[PDB]
Amino acid sequence: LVYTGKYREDFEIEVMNYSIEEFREFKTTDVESVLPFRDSSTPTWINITGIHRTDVVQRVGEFFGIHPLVLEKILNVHQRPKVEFFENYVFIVLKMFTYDKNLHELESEQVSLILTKNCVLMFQEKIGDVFDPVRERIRYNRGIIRKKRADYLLYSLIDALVDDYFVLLEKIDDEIDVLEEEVLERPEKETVQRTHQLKRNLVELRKTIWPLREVLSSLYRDVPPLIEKETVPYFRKVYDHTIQIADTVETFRDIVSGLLDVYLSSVSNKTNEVMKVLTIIATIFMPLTFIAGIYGGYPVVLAVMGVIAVIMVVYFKKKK
Amino acid sequence: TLVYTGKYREDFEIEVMNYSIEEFREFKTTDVESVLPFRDSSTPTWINITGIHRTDVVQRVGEFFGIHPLVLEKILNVHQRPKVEFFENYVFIVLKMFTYDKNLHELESEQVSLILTKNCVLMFQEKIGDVFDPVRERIRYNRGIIRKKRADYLLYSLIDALVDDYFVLLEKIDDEIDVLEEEVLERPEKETVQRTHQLKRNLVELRKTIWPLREVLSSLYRDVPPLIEKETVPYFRKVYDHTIQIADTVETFRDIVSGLLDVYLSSVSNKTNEVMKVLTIIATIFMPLTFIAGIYGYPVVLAVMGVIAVIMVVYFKKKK
Amino acid sequence: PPGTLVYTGKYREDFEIEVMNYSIEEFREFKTTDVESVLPFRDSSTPTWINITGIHRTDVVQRVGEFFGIHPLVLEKILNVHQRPKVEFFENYVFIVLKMFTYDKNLHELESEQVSLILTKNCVLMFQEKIGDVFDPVRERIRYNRGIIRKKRADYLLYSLIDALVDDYFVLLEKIDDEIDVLEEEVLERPEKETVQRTHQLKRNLVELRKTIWPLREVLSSLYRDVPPLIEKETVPYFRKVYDHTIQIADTVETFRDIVSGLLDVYLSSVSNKTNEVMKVLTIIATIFMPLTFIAGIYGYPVVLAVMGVIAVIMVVYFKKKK
Amino acid sequence: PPGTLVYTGKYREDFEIEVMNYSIEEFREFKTTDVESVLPFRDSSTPTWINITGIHRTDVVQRVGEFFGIHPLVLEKILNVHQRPKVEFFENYVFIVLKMFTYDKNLHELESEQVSLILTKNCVLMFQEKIGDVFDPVRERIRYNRGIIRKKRADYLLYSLIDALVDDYFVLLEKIDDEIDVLEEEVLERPEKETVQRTHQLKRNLVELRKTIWPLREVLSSLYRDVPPLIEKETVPYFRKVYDHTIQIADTVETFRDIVSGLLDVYLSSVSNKTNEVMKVLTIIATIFMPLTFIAGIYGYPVVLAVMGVIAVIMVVYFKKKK
Amino acid sequence: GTLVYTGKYREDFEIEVMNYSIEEFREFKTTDVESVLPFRDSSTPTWINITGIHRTDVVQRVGEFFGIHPLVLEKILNVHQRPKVEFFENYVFIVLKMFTYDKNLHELESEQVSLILTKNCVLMFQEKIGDVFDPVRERIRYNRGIIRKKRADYLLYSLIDALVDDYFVLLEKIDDEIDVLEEEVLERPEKETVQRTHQLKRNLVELRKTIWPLREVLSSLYRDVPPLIEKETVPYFRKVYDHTIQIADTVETFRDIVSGLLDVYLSSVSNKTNEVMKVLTIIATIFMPLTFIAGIYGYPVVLAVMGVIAVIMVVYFKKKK
Ligand SMILES: [Mg+2]
Ligand SMILES: [Mg+2]
Ligand SMILES: [Mg+2]
Ligand SMILES: [Mg+2]
Repeated sequence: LVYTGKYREDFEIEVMNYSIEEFREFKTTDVESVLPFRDSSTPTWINITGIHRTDVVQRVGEFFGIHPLVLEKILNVHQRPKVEFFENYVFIVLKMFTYDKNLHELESEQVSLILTKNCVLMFQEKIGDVFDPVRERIRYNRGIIRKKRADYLLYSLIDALVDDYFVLLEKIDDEIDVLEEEVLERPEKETVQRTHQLKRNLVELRKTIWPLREVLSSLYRDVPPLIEKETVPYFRKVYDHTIQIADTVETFRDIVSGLLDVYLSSVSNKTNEVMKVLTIIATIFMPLTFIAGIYGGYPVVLAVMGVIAVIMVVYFKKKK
Repeated sequence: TLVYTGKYREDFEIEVMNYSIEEFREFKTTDVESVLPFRDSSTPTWINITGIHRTDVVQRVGEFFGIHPLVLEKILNVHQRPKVEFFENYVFIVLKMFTYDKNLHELESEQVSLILTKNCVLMFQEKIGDVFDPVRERIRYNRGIIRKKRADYLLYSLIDALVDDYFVLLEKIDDEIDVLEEEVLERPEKETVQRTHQLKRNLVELRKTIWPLREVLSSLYRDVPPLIEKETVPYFRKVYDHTIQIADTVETFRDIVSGLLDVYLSSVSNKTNEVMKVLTIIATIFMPLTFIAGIYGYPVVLAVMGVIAVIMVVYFKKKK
Repeated sequence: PPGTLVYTGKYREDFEIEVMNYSIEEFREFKTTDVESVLPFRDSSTPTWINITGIHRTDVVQRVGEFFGIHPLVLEKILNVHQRPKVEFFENYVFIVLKMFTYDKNLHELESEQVSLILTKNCVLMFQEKIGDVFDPVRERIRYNRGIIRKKRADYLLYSLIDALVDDYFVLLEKIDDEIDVLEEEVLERPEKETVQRTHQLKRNLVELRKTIWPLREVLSSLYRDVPPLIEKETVPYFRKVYDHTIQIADTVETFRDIVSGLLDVYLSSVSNKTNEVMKVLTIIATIFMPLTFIAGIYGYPVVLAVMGVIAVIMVVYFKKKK
Repeated sequence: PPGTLVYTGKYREDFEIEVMNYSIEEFREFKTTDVESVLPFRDSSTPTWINITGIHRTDVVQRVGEFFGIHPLVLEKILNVHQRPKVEFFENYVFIVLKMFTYDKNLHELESEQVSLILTKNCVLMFQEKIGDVFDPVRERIRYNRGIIRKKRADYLLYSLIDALVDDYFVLLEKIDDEIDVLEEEVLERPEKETVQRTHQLKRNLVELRKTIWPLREVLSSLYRDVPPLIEKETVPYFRKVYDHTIQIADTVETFRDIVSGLLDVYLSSVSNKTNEVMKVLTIIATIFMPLTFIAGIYGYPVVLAVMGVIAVIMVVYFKKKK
Repeated sequence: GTLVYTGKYREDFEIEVMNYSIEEFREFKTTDVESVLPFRDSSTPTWINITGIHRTDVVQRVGEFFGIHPLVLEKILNVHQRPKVEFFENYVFIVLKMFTYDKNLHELESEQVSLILTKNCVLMFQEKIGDVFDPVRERIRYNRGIIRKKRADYLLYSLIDALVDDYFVLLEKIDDEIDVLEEEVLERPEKETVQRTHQLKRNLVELRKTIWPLREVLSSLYRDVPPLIEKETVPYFRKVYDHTIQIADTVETFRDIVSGLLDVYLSSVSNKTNEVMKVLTIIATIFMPLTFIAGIYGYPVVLAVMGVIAVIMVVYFKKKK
């Protein structure tokens, strides 16, 4: 077991056992204190932050009886989102994105989940995630999350993550609006660089979102220990979302793909205006400077010089 | 919790049309409770709720017609692919309804949900304004066969009305394309590029919706639960075929439009090339001439100056 | 009302009906404008080709419809002319919709007419918008008892007509191939204002064609790979002949689409490098006669004229490195 | 009538027939122009390769057709030369259509000829448009009892011929790969009118080529994965060899299509660049010798020549920032 | 039937056997084909690595002796060919490519490697000395991993994994070029940059050409399995199958990104050329009327007029430039 990622900063474990009447929650750095929740009779959400600790992963792995190859996949962070179904657990891999604005580049963290009897095991690389609103609802017995079991937990978390993609997409939609100005209105050096960067990002994004969709398709259209004619519709809700997201990313890809073509046309057009001026200037003040300079007959030349400046300017009434 | 994600909050109205073979009533209210009883009408009723920002009214009709909460969420979320969902006791359909503002070249959508149910079609709009007047006419003036037939045929009639509207929309877009495909090779200018891009943008949003629309009606054509069988289905096929036609026509536009900047860029490159030729004839005569006129810090020079102005112009007989 | 029959097209000129009943021994032909005179052929025991030109006459369509027992929705489809080619199979008739094209050369634009067919027992009902079609060679063969058309029945008729129509697409494609050859010159050997307009017009046209030709192929695929009252052991191979044609046609339209898609890029390249030649002359001219006019102007003698001549020659034999 | 046999091609040139009957122990070879002299080989007990050059002779085709009992529609397909490569399987014969290409180098244009084959008991009927083909190496191997071609029967003959044809495509592809290397030089070195013309012609050719090669692959897929009178776990692997080849060929043609699709974009960028260098010179020249010629012309001494020299140097060390 | 080497590599010839088992290992290099042939019937895994297939004779000999269909021999000696897997009664036949990216002369060369899995042997045929399998040699040499405990199919796996792992390192090299170039294309606008861009696309084509079939190969070995000991070695083959998918994805990602570059470059350049035009046109548009009125004259009121309509220009190139 080797951690291929780059996050070694953090380590923490954060359990949230809850039931309809009363809820528990704590943090530890002692793996052994969580393990017993494997056999809790009520939902528990064991959130392991810091998988660089390959040892902790191996321990939880063994104790929850999780195939080694699945453990390898958890610690490998260069990897398509995916679902794997086993007899006694579902294994899910997702990415969690961050758009750094201002420096126009997009960073990802991998999150694995395992659904299992009465637990959701979750493995992060690093402190920071998108699941706080789920924490709130459990904390403040809101929605119905407390009434329902562990599969609905899994749903709630995935929904939280997918909902985050919408926020991410809004940030990207904004860049596109900005750039769609620049490209035809703020014509500029950073604009091309930025246009390309944006396409690059939309590729990496599309790279992840199509698999995400595939994941939730499987959870919607298969379903083993996630209670059937029961929570599936909620999983469909999210499946539908990913579809919407996928569509939206394609929409952006198209739009963005055009921009340079716009820019190129905007620039060819400006260059053409520039040529007209240079050519009017040159096409009046070169014969004029020429006849002024054969002398090397006064208001008769100034009259001739003024008159064939006027037969030009009212000939650049036909064009310009 | 039910939250309206849209942007339309000024209107609210409800408009019922109960009808049967013999008699025909209709009214408007803003009191939800006055329509609810039509749930159990033995004859077709078309309950049209305009103004879903009123999440309360939706929740009420939802509960009373026994409609899963998740379907209510979907009704109030307006950023969403057209789609069909089949349930034991109702069909749930989501469609978009478009508007092309010509001359300022931008395209707005409104979401319309439908629910088919025993003897009712529940319909939810965002705002006053729709495309269903011709259906109102036929019920009003007992025209066609709409009165003789039941509620599924109502559903058909409404969807058909909506789809038929897309054809009108497409005609409007076809017009812009004719206009632009002039401008792009006629007038060399900044707004023509802006417009071209705007058009592509629009055709994307349009295509975004039209493929799912097609998927919707495919489902209604090829599935059918309480849509009375070897009965109404062919009418739903009519519309399913329409969407296919529409889908085709949108692709046709996408292609054609995708070329335009390339046309424009070519149109502009060769205007700019004409401009260069003038500047270069002017320069290539009046620069050696102004040069020899200037080595002087008489009619043999004016003769030499006139003769190699003529060896140029009859050398720009080979080119220009 | 979407049950009332309404003609969405734009052709209201003509109306005519033209029957060709034929059999192995004898052949019976006429024109009428009285629908009722054709209806009895519904039950003819020999092939009959009833050709109704002028569907703006929604009434005649409705009559023939009722009498041959044809679902109203199929009637609606007949009168709607903005529509993919398609085949619909019913218990007692096949319904087919095709387009029929015309390329106006020299004004580089191409127009379509919709023709519907219905195969049925011993009849082919056919509905056109307007006088003018592509079926004359079928008329000849029936007229002059040629080929085998007379020996065979009504499905073979249907085949014969569709084959006639598809064969017309090849002619159309030759016309278009010609435009392409012309443009492919202009675009790199007459670089000019009408050439871009024309290039675009051609792409447009190839789109509309491609729009229709893929469906056409879908149609004949269905007739080839399904077959109800198309006699089995019999006519199918002939339908496959045409199915294969449509494939060839489809392929040919793609080939044109590709080729044509490049042309502006060629033109744009052709133009970029003309504009580059123009710059070189302007820049040689400027780059000799500006220092020279400058030195000539410092002054407000044959050592200067010698210096002016010599660094005109170090330029021209430096535009031996480039130009 | 589309039962009448008509030759749609453009080769009326030639007519010849060339039989090669062979067996383990001896071989025959002769030419005739009398169809009737070959027909008996239908019932030869040893492989015979009957090669009919000149299908404009629709009569000869009809005769061999009837005598070998070959469905008329198959005969129509033989005489139609505008057509996807394809296989058709019948009870007593396999029918195959292929194209045969020629790259004229140096005038950079590509001609095709259609070859049909029919495998049948102990015969391979072959139909060409015109004298000239790619099958000589098969002739040699039969002639000089080489390989195993003499030991094996008629399906292996079919294989040998198709393999000869496919192997020709590789040679053709090498010729095209060469053009690509040449052009990908010109395109970024030789700023010129013929390079664009050539680039386009190359794309055109790769389209026509791709047009044919995907179907070719489909053909040999069918022969590999179906197999009626092709003796079974016997000849099939040889047909797989060729099937695999066509896959390689298909890939290679896509590879070329891509690469070539970029070239104008390269050229356009190469040219935009050159034109930009030209502008820089014209603009440094103009941006020095225009203020200088201007102040030299105010007049209408070494303090001016010093000022004229110094702001020629604040320019040139300002075109240190750009240039 | 006749065996002809279509390739370009005639430099080398060598044979290199590695017989190994759980306890003992043997290893030698030979120029005499006949010294390896007996290992056909070794009871323990043997990795017979024949470098230099231009020696069509040696191939024919090993072919006959291991009983290998002639058409498979033809395929071995033909080096212009998709990766592929062929299954036979008593051997699996695999063809792969093996790449090298020469940096700084931005060109990458391929070599074909065919493999044959067979009872207790992996026959391997290279064109030329040089390969990517050294780490497999180490693990056998220094009884590392599990490779000694396991049989010949796991050997096959180990070699293919070594090759596929090499594609990742190749991709990293290519990812670097992309970063460099996406620099040049919008910073250092220039003649070599276009050449390089094109060469990169070319390379990504050739790579994509190979990587999709590679994926297909390992899909086949993952999904059906004859003498690959089944619920045994298969997951390891799945590991590699998954890799090829990851690689395929990464090549697509590069193809997209790179496909834009000339368009970037072309836009970068059009712009620069437009800036150049602006200076030429400001220069020309002040110093041509000025030089003109200075030249009507074949004093400080003129120099004042000449200075003032130089300033109404420059503060008119304050709307624009
Ligand atoms: Mg003077
Ligand atoms: Mg309607
Ligand atoms: Mg382009
Ligand atoms: Mg990187």
